[PDB]
Formats: sequence, structure tokens, C-alpha cells
Amino acid sequence: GWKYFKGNFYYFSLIPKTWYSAEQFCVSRNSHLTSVTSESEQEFLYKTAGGLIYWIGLTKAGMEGDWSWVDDTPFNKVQSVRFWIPGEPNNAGNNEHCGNIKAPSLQAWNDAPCDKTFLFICKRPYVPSEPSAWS
Ligand SMILES: OC[C@H]1O[C@H](O)[C@@H](O)[C@@H](O)[C@@H]1O
Ligand SMILES: [Ca+2]
Repeated sequence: GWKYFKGNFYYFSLIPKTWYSAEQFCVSRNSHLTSVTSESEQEFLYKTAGGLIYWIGLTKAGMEGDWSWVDDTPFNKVQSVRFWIPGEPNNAGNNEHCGNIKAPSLQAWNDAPCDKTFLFICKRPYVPSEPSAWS
């Protein structure tokens, strides 16, 4: 049930998991919880989500607590401000270290406790099968 958009395939889950058990599910399928890198991707994701909440690849990294992507895409703080619900991330209860798509809007993301169970979205690039490019 992977959906295709601009060079990547996406899996919207049918069963909810904690953030980390969602990521392990993605990894078992050669993917990761999704990063979000453009307005058009954010639009594809929140529209497809259809008002349900889904874990995405947002999680804290470093001692400063900077947001990061689990698929190792460098996190662009400046260009991601436009993507959080107003007021977020708010670290409610000093315990919200993972992020989801919550609101069906370009301003969609919420920080939530990593141990909460939600549906989730994996991403993986299309990688053609081709003979070795070394030679
Ligand atoms: O009011 C927003 C607030 O709602 C609940 O408390 C949780 O979803 C928080 O993560 C969120 O920031
Ligand atoms: Ca929050």
C-alpha cells in the first residue's frame, strides 16, 4: 500500500504504535518515519492523512534539544517554522520529544510524548535496481 510522490514512496499505517516501535516497523521495511522537506510534501502528507494523527520522523537530537529527522535529512529549522501548529513545539509537561502530523493544515505538526500510540507514516526513496556504478 505504498503511495508515490516526487521520488519517494510512503506507507500510512493502519495500526498505531509508539514513535520508536513505528520507526522499527519502518526500518524492517527498508524505510524510516517520514521527513518533510517542502511545502508540496507537507501538503501531500496532511491531505493524505485526512485529519488523523500520524507519527512522522521528528525527534530531538543533541544536548540543546534541537529537532531532527530520523532519516538523517538535515533539519532546516528556518524552513520548518511554517509547518508547526501555532504554539508548537511547546514541550507540554517537559515530556514531548517526538513529533506528529496533527492538524489538516500546512501548519500541521505537534510535539507529543514519544510513548503515545498513533498511526505513522514511513518514507523511502525509489532506488532503481541497476548494475554496480563503480565500474
Ligand atoms: O493544546 C495543545 C496540546 O494538547 C495536548 O495537551 C497535547 O497534544 C499537547 O502536545 C499539545 O501541545
Ligand atoms: Ca505539543
